Amino acid sequence: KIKTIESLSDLTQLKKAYFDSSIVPLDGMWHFGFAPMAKHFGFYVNKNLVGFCCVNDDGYLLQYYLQPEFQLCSQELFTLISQQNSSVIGEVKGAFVSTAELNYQALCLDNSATFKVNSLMYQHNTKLANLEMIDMQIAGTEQLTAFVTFAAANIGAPEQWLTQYYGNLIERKELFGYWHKGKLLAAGECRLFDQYQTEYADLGMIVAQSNRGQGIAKKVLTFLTKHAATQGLTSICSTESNNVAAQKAIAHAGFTSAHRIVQFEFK
Amino acid sequence: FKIKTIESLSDLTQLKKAYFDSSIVPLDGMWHFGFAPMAKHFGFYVNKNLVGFCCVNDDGYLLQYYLQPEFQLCSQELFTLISQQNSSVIGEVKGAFVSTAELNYQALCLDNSATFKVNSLMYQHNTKLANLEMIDMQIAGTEQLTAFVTFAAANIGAPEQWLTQYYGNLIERKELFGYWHKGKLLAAGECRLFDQYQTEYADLGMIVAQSNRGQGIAKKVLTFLTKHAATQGLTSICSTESNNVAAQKAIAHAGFTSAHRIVQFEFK
Ligand SMILES: [Cl-]
Ligand SMILES: [Cl-]
Ligand SMILES: [Cl-]
Repeated sequence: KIKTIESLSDLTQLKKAYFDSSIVPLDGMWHFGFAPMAKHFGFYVNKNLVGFCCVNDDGYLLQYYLQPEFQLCSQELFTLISQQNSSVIGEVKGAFVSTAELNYQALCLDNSATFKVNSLMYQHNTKLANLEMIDMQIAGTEQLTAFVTFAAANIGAPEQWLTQYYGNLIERKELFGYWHKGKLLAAGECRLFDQYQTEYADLGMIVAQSNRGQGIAKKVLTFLTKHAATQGLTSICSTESNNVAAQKAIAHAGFTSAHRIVQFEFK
Repeated sequence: FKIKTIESLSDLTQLKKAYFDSSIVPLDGMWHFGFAPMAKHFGFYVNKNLVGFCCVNDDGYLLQYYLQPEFQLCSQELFTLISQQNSSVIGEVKGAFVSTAELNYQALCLDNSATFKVNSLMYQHNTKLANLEMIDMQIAGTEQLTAFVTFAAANIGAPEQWLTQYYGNLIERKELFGYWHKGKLLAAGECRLFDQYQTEYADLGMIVAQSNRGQGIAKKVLTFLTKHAATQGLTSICSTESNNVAAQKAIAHAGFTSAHRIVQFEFK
């Protein structure tokens, strides 16, 4: 039986177990930004909560997890949900899952019609990295407006949102700037996980549109990678499948990618 | 006086600190630490030394103005030039927001404005309130962010993406609280610290579920939030809009008084 989950505090043990089973650390924006906003549902076997999933506003699953002993029942359940058969979850179009979420992926594969790759998940290898070095500085409170103006002009995110997002990163000391003669040439993020994945750092960059192709992005990832290493964290990052320039920089910053976020549609 | 645009707010560290030191009471957190740092900033230069500044928001309204204290006469000349739209660099300014606690900036607005209206009331807490039943609020944890976001989105219409960041950050700062019943939020309370200038105060906010108005809840929330501030050694302040009669009533019942106002002035 399936119920809407009132309080996400009921899922504590099962979430930890879900993340533990991942082959690699999962993408922070997907699983710590979007997933928590999504509607959750608990799977209850005889009044004990033994699983959950969550479905976004567009009608896409983002997570699914049943306690490891319910194989044949797991298959039937997933097929039910994926085939619109739950009065209580309703119309589910599809799923987003990575190649690091084996069980969830497996069931997606069995019950989906088509797919596309959403993004690449990378991890850092020390051996894969004499590149020229830059210095970046920790963003201070007073620099907030300059970072917001920068990000807005270069990725088009909304200012009000960026003000809060970067406000928070500045408090966490996770935002960095590459400055040249008074202007920002890049913003870098070295983001820590508050839970489950506390031994990793998730990296992001924006390079000024006026200075693409100068190899800035790769120097930024190198810097952020070292800043992560000095805190004892291993670096990961991700990017969209059609973002060729990001993929280039990342690979030249010594990252490799054996993982993908895929978007499946149900039959 | 040369007016110059200012990119790095670092250039204004000292001038800003004097601006705030000069205030009669602590100023509103959302106005002065949320909005003002997002606004466009200009500096006032005597002979290539930076001796004052102002900031103009997106709508064309001044939010802050300050000249080193010894420029009384030039200050008036300056403000008038800027208010009658003759500043090449600053451009067309429509008006100003200013409180009754910023005496110098207010004076100049008074001198140069055509019309006005009140925007909000600023209150502070006199330890002459209330043996009265006190509610228990629970500090928000990460797990409850979405419930808070949904609660605020439904009750005040702010956007969810924005709320997710604003509330995520409050949760990390331990400034957000919830008043719960049967798994649902009856109200949300904020007890916010200031990182600089006003570190002896806590700035409070609340949202009462629209399904539970007129049941005394906001008063009780404010009372909790004041006590939580007091355990941190902080004095409580808050503000609300001039049309928010329910808020004003709860605030004044929670033992707060108001000698101050934020006013919106329109320029002649
Ligand atoms: Cl630094
Ligand atoms: Cl109570
Ligand atoms: Cl209760």
